Amino acid sequence: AVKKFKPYTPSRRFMTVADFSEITKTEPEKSLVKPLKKTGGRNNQGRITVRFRGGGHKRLYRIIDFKRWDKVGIPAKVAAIEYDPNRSARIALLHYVDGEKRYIIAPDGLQVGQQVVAGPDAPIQVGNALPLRFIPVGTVVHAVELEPKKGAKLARAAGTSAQIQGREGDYVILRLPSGELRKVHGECYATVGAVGNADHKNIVLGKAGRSRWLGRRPHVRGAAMNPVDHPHGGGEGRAPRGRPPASPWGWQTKGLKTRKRRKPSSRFIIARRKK
Amino acid sequence: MKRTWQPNRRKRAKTHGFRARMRTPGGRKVLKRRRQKGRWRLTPAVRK
RNA sequence: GAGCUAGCCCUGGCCAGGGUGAAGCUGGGGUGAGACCCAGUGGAGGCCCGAACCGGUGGGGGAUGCAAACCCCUCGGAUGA
RNA sequence: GAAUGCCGGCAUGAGUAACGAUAAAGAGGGUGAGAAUCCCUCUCGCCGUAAGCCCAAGGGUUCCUACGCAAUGGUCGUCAGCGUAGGGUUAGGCGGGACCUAAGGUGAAGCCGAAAGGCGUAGCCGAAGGGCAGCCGGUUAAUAUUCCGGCCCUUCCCGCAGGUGCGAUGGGGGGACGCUCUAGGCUAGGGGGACCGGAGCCAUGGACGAGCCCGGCCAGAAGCGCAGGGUGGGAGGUAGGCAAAUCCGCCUCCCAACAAGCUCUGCGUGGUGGGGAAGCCCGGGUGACAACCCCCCGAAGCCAGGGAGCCAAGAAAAGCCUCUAAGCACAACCUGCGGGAACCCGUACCGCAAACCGACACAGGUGGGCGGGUGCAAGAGCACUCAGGCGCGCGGGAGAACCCUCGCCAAGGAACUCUGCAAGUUGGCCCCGUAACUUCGGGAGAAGGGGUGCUCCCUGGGGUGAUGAGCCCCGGGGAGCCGCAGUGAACAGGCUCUGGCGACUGUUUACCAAAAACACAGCUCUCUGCGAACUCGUAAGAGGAGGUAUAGGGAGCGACGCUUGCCCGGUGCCGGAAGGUCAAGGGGAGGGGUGCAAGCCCCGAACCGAAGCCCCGGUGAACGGCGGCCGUAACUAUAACGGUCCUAAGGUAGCGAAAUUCCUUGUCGGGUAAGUUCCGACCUGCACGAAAAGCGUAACGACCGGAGCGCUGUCUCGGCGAGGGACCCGGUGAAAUUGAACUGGCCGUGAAGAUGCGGCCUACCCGUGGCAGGACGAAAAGACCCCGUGGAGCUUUACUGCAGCC
RNA sequence: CGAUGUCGGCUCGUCGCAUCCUGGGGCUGAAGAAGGUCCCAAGGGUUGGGCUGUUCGCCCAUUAAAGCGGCACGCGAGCUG
RNA sequence: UGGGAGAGGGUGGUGGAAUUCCCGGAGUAGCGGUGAAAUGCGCAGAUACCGGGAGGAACGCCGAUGGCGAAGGCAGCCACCUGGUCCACCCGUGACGCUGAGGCGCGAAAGCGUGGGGAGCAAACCGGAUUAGAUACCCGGGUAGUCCACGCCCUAAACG
RNA sequence: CCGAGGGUAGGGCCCGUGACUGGGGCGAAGUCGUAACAAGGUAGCUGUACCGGAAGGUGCGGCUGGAU
Ligand SMILES: O=C(N[C@H](CO)[C@H](O)c1ccc([N+](=O)[O-])cc1)C(Cl)Cl
Ligand SMILES: [Mg+2]
Ligand SMILES: [Mg+2]
Ligand SMILES: [Mg+2]
Ligand SMILES: [Mg+2]
Ligand SMILES: [Mg+2]
Ligand SMILES: [Mg+2]
Ligand SMILES: [Mg+2]
Ligand SMILES: [Mg+2]
Ligand SMILES: [Mg+2]
Ligand SMILES: [Mg+2]
Ligand SMILES: [Mg+2]
Ligand SMILES: [Mg+2]
Ligand SMILES: [Mg+2]
Ligand SMILES: [Mg+2]
Ligand SMILES: [Mg+2]
Ligand SMILES: [Mg+2]
Ligand SMILES: [Mg+2]
Ligand SMILES: [Mg+2]
Ligand SMILES: [Mg+2]
Ligand SMILES: [Mg+2]
Ligand SMILES: [Mg+2]
Ligand SMILES: [Mg+2]
Ligand SMILES: [Mg+2]
Ligand SMILES: [Mg+2]
Ligand SMILES: [Mg+2]
Ligand SMILES: [Mg+2]
Ligand SMILES: [Mg+2]
Ligand SMILES: [Mg+2]
Ligand SMILES: [Mg+2]
Ligand SMILES: [Mg+2]
Ligand SMILES: [Mg+2]
Ligand SMILES: [Mg+2]
Ligand SMILES: [Mg+2]
Ligand SMILES: [Mg+2]
Ligand SMILES: [Mg+2]
Ligand SMILES: [Mg+2]
Ligand SMILES: [Mg+2]
Ligand SMILES: [Mg+2]
Ligand SMILES: [Mg+2]
Ligand SMILES: [Mg+2]
Ligand SMILES: [Mg+2]
Ligand SMILES: [Mg+2]
Ligand SMILES: [Mg+2]
Ligand SMILES: [Mg+2]
Ligand SMILES: [Mg+2]
Ligand SMILES: [Mg+2]
Ligand SMILES: [Mg+2]
Ligand SMILES: [Mg+2]
Ligand SMILES: [Mg+2]
Ligand SMILES: [Mg+2]
Ligand SMILES: [Mg+2]
Ligand SMILES: [Mg+2]
Ligand SMILES: [Mg+2]
Ligand SMILES: [Mg+2]
Ligand SMILES: [Mg+2]
Ligand SMILES: [Mg+2]
Ligand SMILES: [Mg+2]
Ligand SMILES: [Mg+2]
Ligand SMILES: [Mg+2]
Ligand SMILES: [Mg+2]
Ligand SMILES: [Mg+2]
Ligand SMILES: [Mg+2]
Ligand SMILES: [Mg+2]
Ligand SMILES: [Mg+2]
Ligand SMILES: [Mg+2]
Ligand SMILES: [Mg+2]
Ligand SMILES: [Mg+2]
Ligand SMILES: [Mg+2]
Ligand SMILES: [Mg+2]
Ligand SMILES: [Mg+2]
Ligand SMILES: [Mg+2]
Ligand SMILES: [Mg+2]
Ligand SMILES: [Mg+2]
Ligand SMILES: [Mg+2]
Ligand SMILES: [Mg+2]
Ligand SMILES: [Mg+2]
Ligand SMILES: [Mg+2]
Ligand SMILES: [Mg+2]
Ligand SMILES: [Mg+2]
Ligand SMILES: [Mg+2]
Ligand SMILES: [Mg+2]
Ligand SMILES: [Mg+2]
Ligand SMILES: [Mg+2]
Ligand SMILES: [Mg+2]
Ligand SMILES: [Mg+2]
Ligand SMILES: [Mg+2]
Ligand SMILES: [Mg+2]
Ligand SMILES: [Mg+2]
Ligand SMILES: [Mg+2]
Ligand SMILES: [Mg+2]
Ligand SMILES: [Mg+2]
Ligand SMILES: [Mg+2]
Ligand SMILES: [Mg+2]
Ligand SMILES: [Mg+2]
Ligand SMILES: [Mg+2]
Ligand SMILES: [Mg+2]
Ligand SMILES: [Mg+2]
Ligand SMILES: [Mg+2]
Ligand SMILES: [Mg+2]
Ligand SMILES: [Mg+2]
Ligand SMILES: [Mg+2]
Ligand SMILES: [Mg+2]
Ligand SMILES: [Mg+2]
Ligand SMILES: [Mg+2]
Ligand SMILES: [Mg+2]
Ligand SMILES: [Mg+2]
Ligand SMILES: [Mg+2]
Ligand SMILES: [Mg+2]
Ligand SMILES: [Mg+2]
Ligand SMILES: [Mg+2]
Ligand SMILES: [Mg+2]
Ligand SMILES: [Mg+2]
Ligand SMILES: [Mg+2]
Ligand SMILES: [Mg+2]
Ligand SMILES: [Mg+2]
Ligand SMILES: [Mg+2]
Ligand SMILES: [Mg+2]
Ligand SMILES: [Mg+2]
Ligand SMILES: [Mg+2]
Ligand SMILES: [Mg+2]
Ligand SMILES: [Mg+2]
Ligand SMILES: [Mg+2]
Ligand SMILES: [Mg+2]
Ligand SMILES: [Mg+2]
Ligand SMILES: [Mg+2]
Ligand SMILES: [Mg+2]
Ligand SMILES: [Mg+2]
Ligand SMILES: [Mg+2]
Ligand SMILES: [Mg+2]
Ligand SMILES: [Mg+2]
Ligand SMILES: [Mg+2]
Ligand SMILES: [Mg+2]
Ligand SMILES: [Mg+2]
Ligand SMILES: [Mg+2]
Ligand SMILES: [Mg+2]
Ligand SMILES: [Mg+2]
Ligand SMILES: [Mg+2]
Ligand SMILES: [Mg+2]
Ligand SMILES: [Mg+2]
Ligand SMILES: [Mg+2]
Ligand SMILES: [Mg+2]
Ligand SMILES: [Mg+2]
Ligand SMILES: [Mg+2]
Ligand SMILES: [Mg+2]
Ligand SMILES: [Mg+2]
Ligand SMILES: [Mg+2]
Ligand SMILES: [Mg+2]
Ligand SMILES: [Mg+2]
Ligand SMILES: [Mg+2]
Ligand SMILES: [Mg+2]
Ligand SMILES: [Mg+2]
Ligand SMILES: [Mg+2]
Ligand SMILES: [Mg+2]
Ligand SMILES: [Mg+2]
Ligand SMILES: [Mg+2]
Ligand SMILES: [Mg+2]
Ligand SMILES: [Mg+2]
Ligand SMILES: [Mg+2]
Ligand SMILES: [Mg+2]
Ligand SMILES: [Mg+2]
Ligand SMILES: [Mg+2]
Ligand SMILES: [Mg+2]
Ligand SMILES: [Mg+2]
Ligand SMILES: [Mg+2]
Ligand SMILES: [Mg+2]
Ligand SMILES: [Mg+2]
Ligand SMILES: [Mg+2]
Ligand SMILES: [Mg+2]
Ligand SMILES: [Mg+2]
Ligand SMILES: [Mg+2]
Ligand SMILES: [Mg+2]
Ligand SMILES: [Mg+2]
Ligand SMILES: [Mg+2]
Ligand SMILES: [Mg+2]
Ligand SMILES: [Mg+2]
Ligand SMILES: [Mg+2]
Ligand SMILES: [Mg+2]
Ligand SMILES: [Mg+2]
Ligand SMILES: [Mg+2]
Ligand SMILES: [Mg+2]
Ligand SMILES: [Mg+2]
Ligand SMILES: [Mg+2]
Ligand SMILES: [Mg+2]
Ligand SMILES: [Mg+2]
Ligand SMILES: [Mg+2]
Ligand SMILES: [Mg+2]
Ligand SMILES: [Mg+2]
Ligand SMILES: [Mg+2]
Ligand SMILES: [Mg+2]
Ligand SMILES: [Mg+2]
Ligand SMILES: [Mg+2]
Ligand SMILES: [Mg+2]
Ligand SMILES: [Mg+2]
Ligand SMILES: [Mg+2]
Ligand SMILES: [Mg+2]
Ligand SMILES: [Mg+2]
Ligand SMILES: [Mg+2]
Ligand SMILES: [Mg+2]
Ligand SMILES: [Mg+2]
Ligand SMILES: [Mg+2]
Ligand SMILES: [Mg+2]
Ligand SMILES: [Mg+2]
Ligand SMILES: [Mg+2]
Ligand SMILES: [Mg+2]
Ligand SMILES: [Mg+2]
Ligand SMILES: [Mg+2]
Ligand SMILES: [Mg+2]
Ligand SMILES: [Mg+2]
Ligand SMILES: [Mg+2]
Ligand SMILES: [Mg+2]
Ligand SMILES: [Mg+2]
Ligand SMILES: [Mg+2]
Ligand SMILES: [Mg+2]
Ligand SMILES: [Mg+2]
Ligand SMILES: [Mg+2]
Ligand SMILES: [Mg+2]
Ligand SMILES: [Mg+2]
Ligand SMILES: [Mg+2]
Ligand SMILES: [Mg+2]
Ligand SMILES: [Mg+2]
Ligand SMILES: [Mg+2]
Ligand SMILES: [Mg+2]
Ligand SMILES: [Mg+2]
Ligand SMILES: [Mg+2]
Ligand SMILES: [Mg+2]
Ligand SMILES: [Mg+2]
Ligand SMILES: [Mg+2]
Ligand SMILES: [Mg+2]
Ligand SMILES: [Mg+2]
Ligand SMILES: [Mg+2]
Ligand SMILES: [Mg+2]
Ligand SMILES: [Mg+2]
Ligand SMILES: [Mg+2]
Ligand SMILES: [Mg+2]
Ligand SMILES: [Mg+2]
Ligand SMILES: [Mg+2]
Ligand SMILES: [Mg+2]
Ligand SMILES: [Mg+2]
Ligand SMILES: [Mg+2]
Ligand SMILES: [Mg+2]
Ligand SMILES: [Mg+2]
Ligand SMILES: [Mg+2]
Ligand SMILES: [Mg+2]
Ligand SMILES: [Mg+2]
Ligand SMILES: [Mg+2]
Ligand SMILES: [Mg+2]
Ligand SMILES: [Mg+2]
Ligand SMILES: [Mg+2]
Ligand SMILES: [Mg+2]
Ligand SMILES: [Mg+2]
Ligand SMILES: [Mg+2]
Ligand SMILES: [Mg+2]
Ligand SMILES: [Mg+2]
Ligand SMILES: [Mg+2]
Ligand SMILES: [Mg+2]
Ligand SMILES: [Mg+2]
Ligand SMILES: [Mg+2]
Ligand SMILES: [Mg+2]
Ligand SMILES: [Mg+2]
């Protein structure tokens, strides 16, 4: 339920913030945080390898449980739902009857005080994690492992989900958030429900300063540079591309496919994304 | 205005100092050359 | 060679005083319930005025300089990219 | 003898410019060979959110004392940050180390690379972050939280006593955190006192006074008081915290809960130890048995890890507490007390500057803390002043031009000029009042006006205290007084109308451009299924991201509003298991060299045989492109209409002499006395046009146009005045430049612009202050321009390679 | 080309005369007044604004008149830009 | 009080028929389309046929000259929430009524905003044909939209 | 003190006029097509939307004021 502001500054006119309604605990679990080491986009050489990064708010990393087959059969109580700055989804704090505590990605509809569980015979209920083979066809899932025991990889951002389309041998057929149809092995775990905070995409940043808070530094158009810098650099006055639109490194950037041709996972993709 | 020399003893010792030179193929050739030339100081002096 | 300068990372520090008065909240009115309106409270903001601080708009001076970029008057920002 | 040659020496310019902030000097007395310049005293001026004081860096003896003045000091010098010599820096508690971790660095394991080397978990290193025990005064020429004095404290070792399952690098807790706003109680600091202590003072008309003037504290262990922080207790279950665990986590039960108890800080008090002024007298003495009290103001500091709200969601590790493990329970740990033990390095001095960075004793630059009083609404603003610190290391005269900085100006008032450039005007606070338009916030300090001092009287509410007094804070009404003038000095918007561009706050060519450029939220296309794409790297390995399509990369466009048309023939990209071409390789018809032969050796057709290209499609917010001629209406004109040629398709809406219009000052209208600019129109748009976006748009702008009001030395048109220079005298004393010079005008001549040649003319010798016409004056081996089979950056369907990709 | 700064303006002049005005003339299709045209004459004089960077030009209000040229399109070691 | 009929409204489920696209099989020279054609599609294997799958939208027969609502309007089936309405009985209140300027709410389609969705259809647009032309009628393509949610718009031959 | 009015500044209503521009009315015999009236030769009309020299065309829903 995105929140608006009155136009009492030029930037507040368009700014929108999340409503934070589902959040019930506004300080993180101390035993689950780690320092999240900012890179500035620099690699172990000191070199910028992702441009225009740096300068965002400090964050602590909240450890998330992307396995959940760790505690088959052990139910847990949803203790709280919290803000996580490392991701668009909210995170749910789980109190296992074990006494163990863990974070998961908070699906949509998950309520504080309800119980979730993981395993081959967990109920088909929002927040539960089962091998994909034991989830009925048609079910909406998130936090989908891509290969057994390797960790949840697919449908993790706010609002996203995958749907189970059908079965074929040891594999199930998912329609991923991008609309691609793909075979994922049946022993891969997944979590009933869609990721929460679907309003996330409607947030209007509002001002340049907001991008700066997020660690996003200003992006410079190639057309704004000189030929030492960019295919689009130079020209007297403004200038159209004057060549096929290109990246700073010269490769074409309107249409040119880039997935590796002979990639082994091609056997497991039924339909490439559309639209 | 702010000029280019802004002394800093730790900076001086960590950058041009004896142990910095010995740590590196080029830095050792620096020490080797300044010895062959007979330099009285092989390395910038700094109070530490 | 990044003790100048450019970006980033870590850890600290700094921003006189005044102004405007968002949301919310409380109460009143309103209605079938409402939206909503009014008053008080409240204290938001790449908000306003202005020092420190960061700048360098216009003019004058300087031009074997006080100075290999300075001086005077004036001017921009000053809770934030 | 020349190379703008090289090295050195010495000239010229010249007794010339200058002597480094216009905060400022005068005199007396010392000293000395010598004194504007050193010392002392009195007077004067300057800083005082500093130009004062304390830290940090950096510097490295510059510190203190004696002797000294060749050089250094922009003059002088008896002086000095200078020469010589002697002295001077004292810590268990301050800072760093024998503690902790941050980025990063390094790196047993391990990974990679021709070599050199590159990575890399743990671990180690790494601080201005965490942690940790000292406050006040006195003393030296010079050190002091260091020596001394008083009162406190820490750790280690050993012993005594008491208590306990003791025990760790392992588990757990805690350490431990943002931004804005903020409560209560205090402390720092400050103001006042008709109270307390004090040397003294009465002047020049008055005052012996509730007069003047000075001072009225600081540190303190236990205990106590006030104000705060931190924290539930018990029991049972237990499968999680990579062994164990009574700890922690989870479930349950009882009890406690805005408390209380326990615990820990801050402040107050507190045995006690210190300090203690003006003035007077030679740093000292005295004052002095100094007094040391009350009221008010009051932090941004303290209690603190306090409270609230908010989104961008805010280090680690050790110390410390708890748990248990081997072990050990004659040990060990905990508490209390006692004795002993407690190392290394820094400490001088400068520190917004003459000691640091700028070649200089350089008007520049340099991080943190304190930074008093009064008045001005507030404040770190402004004026003056305290403490403290200075008068800026050449002076003395003179009172020209001219320059700089400054003040004033009759009448006019932008007539100045590219331009109101510059300078006026306006200027704080309180009150009244305030337009188009608008995205409803705004535009707005719109505009425009009124008030502003002092005196007496009446009165409202708040803080402290007690409910009162006193002090303090915000006012209200009535009557008066003075001046030209009451934000009386200083600090402090000129306003409006209307266009272009860019939505906006921001960013930029350090040092000639701050903008219309860049960025920006936002829109769209496109790539990417995760060992992602992409980027850096030979690689390993990184970033992307401990992210996962509501995400990440690339590209264009650029808030928002209304929109974004037609062309896929060429280029690009996407799709197309056919067909064409197609390299190595396969295949081996059929030839050849050689040998007596077996053979050995070579060439070799069809045919099979990828990507790429050809070919068939698609695709515009991909690269891009969006016609010509001729005719036609019952006045003329112009063509809704028609004909024809070409195209891949012939520019739609909107806009248009435009930041685009050549002809051009187009034409008409507006404004003006007059308008190549401006504004509104028209449309034959040389050469607008729809995300290199089209047309608009409230708000915003040190952007760029046009106009008006206000006001002015911009101007008609100049005058006067001030100070710093210029000028003269004493001191010190440069520079570029320079073939040599005994260096005039005209008209001619000359390589075509002559002091130097010819003819004439003019002219006694040498300076000083001034002006700039000439010496084709100086400076810089012209940047323009060309030339060189000179160089470099950049581009591409130039050539040829290489990475990378297929 | 081992540098002769280049438009316009401002300031400061000075010269030529093919004379804009003022003075002296002849001819006139010169009644007068006022013109036309030519000759002599360089002593002095030759305005203030609007537009534009402009020179120039047009325009406004005047004037006896609102002259044309040279001086490195005079003059940047004189200024502006 | 006891009953009744009904596509009245809202929410959520879910059922088959058809179209399209995709995959597999089988099969060959055309299919489509018209007044006739052409564009288009098809030997790169279409049409026609069988099996599987995906997705959206509309609910055949019943069905009516029917029913319901104040109107706009409402049609598979199921559950739940909910309105209006009629009949019986003659039990209760005791004129508590009618209409209604303003106000408030509802209001087909198309359209607008923000998300989603997209099978069929189809403004715009392209192509084929017709014609003197043909910015049409007919044919082949085809984007908004048509569908869902929330918020706007408030019109009509909103007519009996 | 109040006060006719005068002055400064800013608003509100109305009238007149304006380069150019919008459509409207009218006008004996202009140019283009033929949308409507018959099934008007595509039934008409309709609200809305988009497009086109022009009437108009087309989409969506609605009306009969439609024919056979
Ligand atoms: O180059 C200059 N001028 C040269 C003298 O060497 C010459 O006088 C010149 C001036 C102007 C010019 N022009 O306008 O074309 C040409 C040459 C000066 Cl700008 Cl330094
Ligand atoms: Mg908003
Ligand atoms: Mg609003
Ligand atoms: Mg939430
Ligand atoms: Mg931790
Ligand atoms: Mg990382
Ligand atoms: Mg590294
Ligand atoms: Mg490295
Ligand atoms: Mg990048
Ligand atoms: Mg970066
Ligand atoms: Mg979150
Ligand atoms: Mg993310
Ligand atoms: Mg799989
Ligand atoms: Mg978004
Ligand atoms: Mg962030
Ligand atoms: Mg972005
Ligand atoms: Mg950009
Ligand atoms: Mg560019
Ligand atoms: Mg550029
Ligand atoms: Mg480069
Ligand atoms: Mg290149
Ligand atoms: Mg390039
Ligand atoms: Mg280009
Ligand atoms: Mg360019
Ligand atoms: Mg161009
Ligand atoms: Mg450019
Ligand atoms: Mg081009
Ligand atoms: Mg390209
Ligand atoms: Mg690539
Ligand atoms: Mg895909
Ligand atoms: Mg600098
Ligand atoms: Mg150092
Ligand atoms: Mg250092
Ligand atoms: Mg350093
Ligand atoms: Mg290094
Ligand atoms: Mg070193
Ligand atoms: Mg080596
Ligand atoms: Mg070696
Ligand atoms: Mg040496
Ligand atoms: Mg030696
Ligand atoms: Mg060395
Ligand atoms: Mg640096
Ligand atoms: Mg530095
Ligand atoms: Mg500030
Ligand atoms: Mg403030
Ligand atoms: Mg105010
Ligand atoms: Mg208020
Ligand atoms: Mg509140
Ligand atoms: Mg601000
Ligand atoms: Mg203000
Ligand atoms: Mg600066
Ligand atoms: Mg300046
Ligand atoms: Mg100025
Ligand atoms: Mg200079
Ligand atoms: Mg200055
Ligand atoms: Mg100033
Ligand atoms: Mg300001
Ligand atoms: Mg401020
Ligand atoms: Mg010779
Ligand atoms: Mg020589
Ligand atoms: Mg030479
Ligand atoms: Mg030489
Ligand atoms: Mg010599
Ligand atoms: Mg020499
Ligand atoms: Mg010499
Ligand atoms: Mg001489
Ligand atoms: Mg001279
Ligand atoms: Mg000089
Ligand atoms: Mg000098
Ligand atoms: Mg000064
Ligand atoms: Mg001065
Ligand atoms: Mg005197
Ligand atoms: Mg002297
Ligand atoms: Mg002397
Ligand atoms: Mg004197
Ligand atoms: Mg003295
Ligand atoms: Mg002061
Ligand atoms: Mg030094
Ligand atoms: Mg001397
Ligand atoms: Mg001397
Ligand atoms: Mg001597
Ligand atoms: Mg000297
Ligand atoms: Mg000097
Ligand atoms: Mg002496
Ligand atoms: Mg000393
Ligand atoms: Mg001690
Ligand atoms: Mg030791
Ligand atoms: Mg360590
Ligand atoms: Mg090894
Ligand atoms: Mg090595
Ligand atoms: Mg280190
Ligand atoms: Mg360490
Ligand atoms: Mg430390
Ligand atoms: Mg310490
Ligand atoms: Mg102490
Ligand atoms: Mg001391
Ligand atoms: Mg914590
Ligand atoms: Mg934490
Ligand atoms: Mg910290
Ligand atoms: Mg914040
Ligand atoms: Mg308080
Ligand atoms: Mg105290
Ligand atoms: Mg005070
Ligand atoms: Mg005390
Ligand atoms: Mg247990
Ligand atoms: Mg005594
Ligand atoms: Mg502070
Ligand atoms: Mg604190
Ligand atoms: Mg760590
Ligand atoms: Mg024993
Ligand atoms: Mg114990
Ligand atoms: Mg030791
Ligand atoms: Mg010391
Ligand atoms: Mg000091
Ligand atoms: Mg300073
Ligand atoms: Mg300082
Ligand atoms: Mg000094
Ligand atoms: Mg020095
Ligand atoms: Mg230097
Ligand atoms: Mg000096
Ligand atoms: Mg200095
Ligand atoms: Mg004081
Ligand atoms: Mg004030
Ligand atoms: Mg002085
Ligand atoms: Mg000074
Ligand atoms: Mg004189
Ligand atoms: Mg004055
Ligand atoms: Mg006067
Ligand atoms: Mg005057
Ligand atoms: Mg005027
Ligand atoms: Mg006037
Ligand atoms: Mg003017
Ligand atoms: Mg003038
Ligand atoms: Mg200008
Ligand atoms: Mg102007
Ligand atoms: Mg003024
Ligand atoms: Mg003022
Ligand atoms: Mg107005
Ligand atoms: Mg208004
Ligand atoms: Mg206006
Ligand atoms: Mg406007
Ligand atoms: Mg408004
Ligand atoms: Mg005003
Ligand atoms: Mg008054
Ligand atoms: Mg007075
Ligand atoms: Mg102001
Ligand atoms: Mg801007
Ligand atoms: Mg800009
Ligand atoms: Mg714009
Ligand atoms: Mg805009
Ligand atoms: Mg923008
Ligand atoms: Mg700002
Ligand atoms: Mg530059
Ligand atoms: Mg610059
Ligand atoms: Mg430069
Ligand atoms: Mg400048
Ligand atoms: Mg510029
Ligand atoms: Mg600017
Ligand atoms: Mg830029
Ligand atoms: Mg912008
Ligand atoms: Mg946009
Ligand atoms: Mg998008
Ligand atoms: Mg590579
Ligand atoms: Mg990572
Ligand atoms: Mg993205
Ligand atoms: Mg991106
Ligand atoms: Mg931009
Ligand atoms: Mg609008
Ligand atoms: Mg094309
Ligand atoms: Mg094509
Ligand atoms: Mg193409
Ligand atoms: Mg091929
Ligand atoms: Mg082209
Ligand atoms: Mg083309
Ligand atoms: Mg006719
Ligand atoms: Mg259009
Ligand atoms: Mg035009
Ligand atoms: Mg235009
Ligand atoms: Mg332009
Ligand atoms: Mg043009
Ligand atoms: Mg033109
Ligand atoms: Mg022109
Ligand atoms: Mg004209
Ligand atoms: Mg006119
Ligand atoms: Mg025309
Ligand atoms: Mg373009
Ligand atoms: Mg525009
Ligand atoms: Mg605008
Ligand atoms: Mg605007
Ligand atoms: Mg601006
Ligand atoms: Mg600006
Ligand atoms: Mg003007
Ligand atoms: Mg004016
Ligand atoms: Mg003047
Ligand atoms: Mg004077
Ligand atoms: Mg004399
Ligand atoms: Mg002398
Ligand atoms: Mg001397
Ligand atoms: Mg000679
Ligand atoms: Mg001679
Ligand atoms: Mg001579
Ligand atoms: Mg002569
Ligand atoms: Mg000649
Ligand atoms: Mg001559
Ligand atoms: Mg001569
Ligand atoms: Mg001779
Ligand atoms: Mg001769
Ligand atoms: Mg001669
Ligand atoms: Mg001669
Ligand atoms: Mg003569
Ligand atoms: Mg002289
Ligand atoms: Mg002279
Ligand atoms: Mg001269
Ligand atoms: Mg000159
Ligand atoms: Mg000359
Ligand atoms: Mg010459
Ligand atoms: Mg010359
Ligand atoms: Mg030069
Ligand atoms: Mg040369
Ligand atoms: Mg040359
Ligand atoms: Mg040169
Ligand atoms: Mg040439
Ligand atoms: Mg050649
Ligand atoms: Mg040649
Ligand atoms: Mg060449
Ligand atoms: Mg090259
Ligand atoms: Mg030349
Ligand atoms: Mg020369
Ligand atoms: Mg020269
Ligand atoms: Mg006459
Ligand atoms: Mg006559
Ligand atoms: Mg004659
Ligand atoms: Mg004359
Ligand atoms: Mg002119
Ligand atoms: Mg000219
Ligand atoms: Mg002209
Ligand atoms: Mg006359
Ligand atoms: Mg002339
Ligand atoms: Mg000429
Ligand atoms: Mg010429
Ligand atoms: Mg000239
Ligand atoms: Mg000139
Ligand atoms: Mg000049
Ligand atoms: Mg000039
Ligand atoms: Mg010159
Ligand atoms: Mg000259
Ligand atoms: Mg065929
Ligand atoms: Mg075939
Ligand atoms: Mg679908
Ligand atoms: Mg009855
Ligand atoms: Mg609809
Ligand atoms: Mg066609
Ligand atoms: Mg025909
Ligand atoms: Mg469609
Ligand atoms: Mg409706
Ligand atoms: Mg009167
Ligand atoms: Mg019809
Ligand atoms: Mg008809
Ligand atoms: Mg019809
Ligand atoms: Mg049509």
